[PDB]
Amino acid sequence: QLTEEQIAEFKEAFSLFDKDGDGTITTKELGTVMRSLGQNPTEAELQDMINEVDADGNGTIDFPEFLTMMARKMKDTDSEEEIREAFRVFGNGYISAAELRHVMTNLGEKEVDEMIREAVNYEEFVQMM
Amino acid sequence: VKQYYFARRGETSTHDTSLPPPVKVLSGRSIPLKEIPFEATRNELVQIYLTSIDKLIKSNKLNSIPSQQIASHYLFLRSLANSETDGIKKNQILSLAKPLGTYLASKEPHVWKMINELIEKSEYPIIHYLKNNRAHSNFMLALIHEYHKEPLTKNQSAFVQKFRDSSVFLFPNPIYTAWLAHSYDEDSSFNPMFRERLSTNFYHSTLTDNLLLRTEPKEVTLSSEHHYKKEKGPIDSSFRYQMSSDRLLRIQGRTLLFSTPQNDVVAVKVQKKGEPKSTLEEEFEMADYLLKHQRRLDVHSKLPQPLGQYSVKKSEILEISRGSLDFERFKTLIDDSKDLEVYVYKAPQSYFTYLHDKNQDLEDLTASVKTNVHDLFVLLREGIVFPQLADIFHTHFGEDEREDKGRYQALVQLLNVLQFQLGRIDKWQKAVEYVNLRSSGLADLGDSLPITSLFTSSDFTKHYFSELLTGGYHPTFFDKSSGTANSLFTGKRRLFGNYLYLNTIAEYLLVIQLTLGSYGDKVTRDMMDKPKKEAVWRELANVMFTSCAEAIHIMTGIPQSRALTLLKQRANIEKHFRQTQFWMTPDYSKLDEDTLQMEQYSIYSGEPEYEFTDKLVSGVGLSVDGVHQDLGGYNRESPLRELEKLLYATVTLIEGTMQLDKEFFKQLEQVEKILSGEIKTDANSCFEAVAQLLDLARPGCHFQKRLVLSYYEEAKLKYPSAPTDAYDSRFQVVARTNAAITIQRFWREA
Amino acid sequence: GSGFSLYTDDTVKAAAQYAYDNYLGKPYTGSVESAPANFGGRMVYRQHHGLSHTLRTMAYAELIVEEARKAKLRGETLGKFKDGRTIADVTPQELKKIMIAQAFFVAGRDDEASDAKNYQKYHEQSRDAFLKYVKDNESTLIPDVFKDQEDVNFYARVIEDKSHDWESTPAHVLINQGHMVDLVRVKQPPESFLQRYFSSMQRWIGSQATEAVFGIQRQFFHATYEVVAGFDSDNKEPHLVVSGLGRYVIGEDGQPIRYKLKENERLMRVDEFLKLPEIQNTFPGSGKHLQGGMPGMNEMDYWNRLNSLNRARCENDVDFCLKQLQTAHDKAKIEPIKQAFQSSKGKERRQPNVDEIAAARIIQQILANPDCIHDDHVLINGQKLEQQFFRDLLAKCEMAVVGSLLNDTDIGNIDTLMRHEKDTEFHSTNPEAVPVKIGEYWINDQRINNSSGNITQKKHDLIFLMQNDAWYFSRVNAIAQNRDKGSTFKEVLITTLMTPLTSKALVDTSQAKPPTRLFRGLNLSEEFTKGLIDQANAMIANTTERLFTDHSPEAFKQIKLNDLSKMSGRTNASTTTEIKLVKETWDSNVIFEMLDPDGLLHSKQVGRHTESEFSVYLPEDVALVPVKVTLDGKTQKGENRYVFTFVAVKSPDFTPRHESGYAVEPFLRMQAAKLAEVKSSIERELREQIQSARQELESLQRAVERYDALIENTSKKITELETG
Ligand SMILES: Nc1ncnc2c1ncn2[C@@H]1O[C@H](COP(=O)(O)OP(=O)(O)OP(=O)(O)O)[C@@H](O)[C@H]1O
Ligand SMILES: Nc1ncnc2c1ncn2[C@@H]1O[C@H](COP(=O)(O)O)[C@@H](O)[C@H]1O
Ligand SMILES: [Ca+2]
Ligand SMILES: [Mg+2]
Ligand SMILES: [Mg+2]
Repeated sequence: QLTEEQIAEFKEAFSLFDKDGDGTITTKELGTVMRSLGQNPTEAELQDMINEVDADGNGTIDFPEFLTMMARKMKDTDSEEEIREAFRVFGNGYISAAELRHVMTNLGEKEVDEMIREAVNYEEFVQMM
Repeated sequence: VKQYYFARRGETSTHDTSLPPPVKVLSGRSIPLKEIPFEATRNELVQIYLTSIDKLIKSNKLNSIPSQQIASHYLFLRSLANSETDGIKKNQILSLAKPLGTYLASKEPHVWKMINELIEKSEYPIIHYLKNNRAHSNFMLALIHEYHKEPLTKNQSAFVQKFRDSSVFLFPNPIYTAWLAHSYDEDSSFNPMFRERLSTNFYHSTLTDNLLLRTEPKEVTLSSEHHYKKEKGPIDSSFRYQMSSDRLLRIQGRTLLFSTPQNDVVAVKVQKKGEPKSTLEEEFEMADYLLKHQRRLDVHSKLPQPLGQYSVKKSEILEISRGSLDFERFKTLIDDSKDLEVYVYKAPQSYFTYLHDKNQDLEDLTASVKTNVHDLFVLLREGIVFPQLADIFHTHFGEDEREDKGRYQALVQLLNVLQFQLGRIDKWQKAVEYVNLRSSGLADLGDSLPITSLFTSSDFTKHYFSELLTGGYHPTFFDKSSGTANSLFTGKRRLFGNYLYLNTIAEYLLVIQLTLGSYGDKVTRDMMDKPKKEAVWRELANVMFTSCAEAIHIMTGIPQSRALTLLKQRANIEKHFRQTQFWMTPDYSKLDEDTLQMEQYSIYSGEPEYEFTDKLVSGVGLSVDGVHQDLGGYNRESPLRELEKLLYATVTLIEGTMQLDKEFFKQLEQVEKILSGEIKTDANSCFEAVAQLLDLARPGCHFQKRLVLSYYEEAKLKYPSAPTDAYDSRFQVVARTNAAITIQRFWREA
Repeated sequence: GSGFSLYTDDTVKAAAQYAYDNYLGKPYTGSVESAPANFGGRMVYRQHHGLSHTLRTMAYAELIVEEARKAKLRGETLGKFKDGRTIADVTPQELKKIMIAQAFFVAGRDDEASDAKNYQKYHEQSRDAFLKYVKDNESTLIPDVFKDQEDVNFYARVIEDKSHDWESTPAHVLINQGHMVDLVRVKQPPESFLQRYFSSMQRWIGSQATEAVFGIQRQFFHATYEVVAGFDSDNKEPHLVVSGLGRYVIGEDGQPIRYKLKENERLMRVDEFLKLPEIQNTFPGSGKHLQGGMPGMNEMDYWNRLNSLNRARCENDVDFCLKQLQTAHDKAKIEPIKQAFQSSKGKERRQPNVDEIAAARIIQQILANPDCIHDDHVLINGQKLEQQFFRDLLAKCEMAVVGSLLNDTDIGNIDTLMRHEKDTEFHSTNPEAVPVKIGEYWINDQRINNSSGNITQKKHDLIFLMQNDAWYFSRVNAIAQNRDKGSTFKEVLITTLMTPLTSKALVDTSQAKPPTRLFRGLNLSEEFTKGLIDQANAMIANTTERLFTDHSPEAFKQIKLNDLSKMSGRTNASTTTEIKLVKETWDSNVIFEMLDPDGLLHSKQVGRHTESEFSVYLPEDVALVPVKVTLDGKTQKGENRYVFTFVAVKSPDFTPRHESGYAVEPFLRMQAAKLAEVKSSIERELREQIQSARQELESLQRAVERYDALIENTSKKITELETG
């Protein structure tokens, strides 16, 4: 089960990298799609993935197949260290709350009431889950 | 279970293969028609502009001209230098721009500060500087006229005569495409309308024309398994439906509807007067193909199940259908031959209710409209076109000798020479009376064409679009020094398929609009509460905008919500609501002149009103035959201005998004080659390439910017001992947006 | 003229919208007669200093500037500032800045209080609001509309109005006088305030311009659903001195002294005040009256009109109010022109004239007998007709009615005449253009396109030939307008024959109704263009709306002495309803824009060849009176493009005064010679009776073997056609 926004982003990226517009993407464009989506596969992992899921004699990937691929890849790279880096982007460990409203209202995907009531040590909020 | 299409998109050298010869035949003279090259003329004019800039600098009187013009010139010079790849030309452009920067820094500190702020954000700061009404000022042409002391050639004169409302029409391909894509942004206040006390100039179609003249010819290849490619055997079966008049539900057109114990309907479609058996065979085969590939194509409509195609005795048909109240009229339609061919299928009852039927509620109408739109555009992506969804006519007067044959053209300004806006729709309600859009979904699937019939000479395109395929002629185009008529329009002979593709998309959307208008007109006719009528029409306008957003999403893959936002930037839903409610109901026919003008004032706010020197027939309104209402006065333009703006915005968004993606990948290939050592250049050139790639990203799209940021990080790693203070704010903003997305996703998850 | 206007400019509209959304469209934050009002069920929060008031003040500023420009263009001397500049020198950019400032003048008000402390507080708040708005949008104003922040500060200081300085610069004068004059409607004594404001404004523009401003103000009030107060010179109310309040009193003897509650003295009245020599010699309103309210309706209808949902719409919708003001301004531009001339009876071409029936018959015989044409003359059964006869026919006959006198037999005989002629015609413009033969061209065209020979196809082909083939219509138009240089007699004859035929074909084959706006393109040199602009400015400068004085005779004299419609008539001019076509095909440096709201031009559509193109033959009773001249960009060559806007006005005052008999005397000579010939062959009283009458058409009509009888029957029929 993937979030609706994640599905929309995946569909847009897949459509963008489908050059001939036949609904499938070849194996030489999967790496770029993964880099764009955030996951940077290694050469060994990329080669294994290509030879595993795209060795049916066609060499093309349809969108449901791509979604299964992406869910499988994300199943093993959901470590919280990524969220730690995201919070570290904005070394005190205490991040101004006045910046959080600004960012959450004028950046990214536009509920902020709960953000302000939760109130900020980013690591502590991460442990709050 | 695999989902994909049997059609592929590529590019060819030219669509001009077996077209009619480019000749105009007058009383007794043959006038050859010639193309005016677009890119070469534009480049010549840009070079002339550069020489004029040099003349301005030499005249050293910069203190006499407005600082706004100097800022425009400087920003365009910087953006053009960034676009240019040759070292010599880039250096020349930068040296030519240096004096203006010096003067601005010395004498206009605040304008210089603003210019630097713009420079730090983009490699093409001119496109962001022109995200508002400043685009209505053509500074390039003004300078060219001021400092070019010799006449322009005929080609240059024609280009100036066509593209003169803005200087963006002289931008090179990447810059123009980026500006067009970004003009739909939320922060953009640009709208292609220049208003003065004298007159108002709507030039939305000029943006699409200038875009299309920059595109390569397109081709669609249909796979060997496609419906129009593979061969199929005859209709092998011995099915023979038993017609019993004791269970004849009704007669619809030339079709007999019988009931079944399963609550479905059996439809017997009898041969038409002039049609051959091949038509019914094609309908049968298309039904089988769609029913078989439903899962692959993800079509949501309820397709009919065909049962047989054979011949029956006419006397039997007359005997079965004797008791029907419409038997007399049904008799005329069927063929008068002794023997009749028939096509039998099974469908649900909703397959025979039209999408404009008043008995539906708004929710059911919304669901059916969504289904029909999705099916139409997915089948378009698959290579199938339905030119006969509805029977829409611009006019019937002298239709035989008209080039268009009276068929309504959605993008009329693009397919003809010297046509400036959409015209009247004759008997608009009767056009969609028997529309092939049904409550269940699509219908009448046998009347379809392959998409390749739009990119090549064929019965359809030759019959309806001969002017586009032949070339444009006007006496002012005739050059006596060569004996030929030269025009930019004739060049379209190389790309007419690209125009016809967008024309088909716009025609689908127009049919949807007419069906929604018919529903609204029928439903609110007997209502008395004005707020209820307004609510109905407002919901219908929302449905129309959502349908256009769905078309954009299916064609380009943009998320539907973002597509709706982009459409709403350019087209106003409130004005569309008002105009559709006003002009598609008979109420306006029962007003005197004062009240009519006063209402029109609110219908078209901030724009000229609709004028017509016609006589309104009470109870109907505008009508040439006097009984059936039209949309627009005789020989005038259609009063639905917002609809034209919406259609042009939709097609422009689709085409511009494809072109911007093409430019983005063109630049990405160069970036990748540079970053792997294939091309040898210093750090500054690499960072310039990556910054350009960043500027070539979709508006509102983040994963493209994430990819560009990753490439920037890799390049910076490749050049650790280099300065990057210039390219730091933009990538820092991108990184911050990425972090904000990560935090928002994590939070909303929990 | 320029593109910029209050009613179409977008930055001014954005400023007004911001002001309304933030300040004017909000409830008052105090209690001094500050209760929101109800109009047609909608709430108007500020009905005295709301959106309508600000828009009207901005309109007043623009109107004052335009009237000052006209007054300067009339040769009057205007008041000067500390430098030599006058009000007429204000440029469009300065006007834009002034109007953007004016949009925020009353934004800072909190109540209707009129004390000095509240005045200063409110103006300070308005200044702060203007500065905040400019700062918020400085990304698109500070470089573009305002030179820099210093200019913004100057305009903010104007808005603040700390020192009561109302004459230092044009901005001060315009803003303050617009705001003040907007209140003529409410002030209880109307005559005193009107005199004060008229005197205050007259020193900057003049008496005529002030009258025009105050006459258009009433139309602006009517368009915005505001009450219009009447002016009564014979008012018995005590006179009020607007400066302060000090009323005037008369001594015991009776003369003014040069509250007092004096024992044997009473306050001077308004009527007495307006009679003073120092006032009546400078105020045109002395001894004159203005009827209040809306004319043509009773008090109940007026009260209903003022209390309506439209008042709320004007007070709450920026675009609606702007459109109302724009329509009022256009109507006020057009009205004085119609006021200055007599009233036309109808909208139809007049019946055929005696001088034109003979011309139609002469054309008919010429067409029917092509052999009658010689090298350079026409020897028609006795009479030699030369180039000048046909030139006078072109210059003195309304060829539309002459064509109305023709029948399809002439359309048929076109082929016979063209077969006879097979001569050559020359381009009037661009002489080096490879001349062509006309008879061969017509014969070939008819043989390839119209083999059946139907009359309708012939009419369509003739219209097409007129609409295209520069080599034909250039010469035909040049001859028709008497601009031709080096024209052969054959060309003149062909022109005079084809003009009425082309008119008849257009009338017969046309089906659309006449559009209300048409455009024509002309290619002209710079010197001729400057002359035309001077003529048009002379037209425009003298056309003003009246308040008290009647200035119609001056406008009539200037228009009659300077008419510019001469270069539009006498020919089948081609026009189009779309200016884009003109700018796209010909790119003419001069463009004439004709407005025909009444349908006086009898425009006929030209068949598809072109669906937006029409043909106009200007009636002799219709004059094109310019209303504005605009500089609109440059053509593709880089030359300035000028657009002249005309309004078609019909009146007998524009009927040309020609001398009759120019075409009839040769006619009666024709029948006289024919009768003399037949009777000489015969050799009885009829011959001497008809001959004795020489070149006197009325006397001739008083006066008037089988072949001879046929001859007299033909002559008779000719005479009864002439009399009818
Ligand atoms: N639903 C209908 N009800 C009544 N008359 C109809 C209907 N559909 C068509 N007609 C009439 O019958 C004529 C012949 O029908 P037509 O050829 O348009 O059928 P069709 O569009 O192929 O059928 P369908 O849409 O049901 O598959 C039409 O021109 C019209 O006059
Ligand atoms: N086939 C067409 N479809 C839609 N509008 C048209 C078509 N042909 C012309 N128009 C427009 O209709 C108006 C009248 O043109 P015409 O019908 O060609 O006389 C103009 O605004 C044309 O641009
Ligand atoms: Ca693919
Ligand atoms: Mg059908
Ligand atoms: Mg059909």
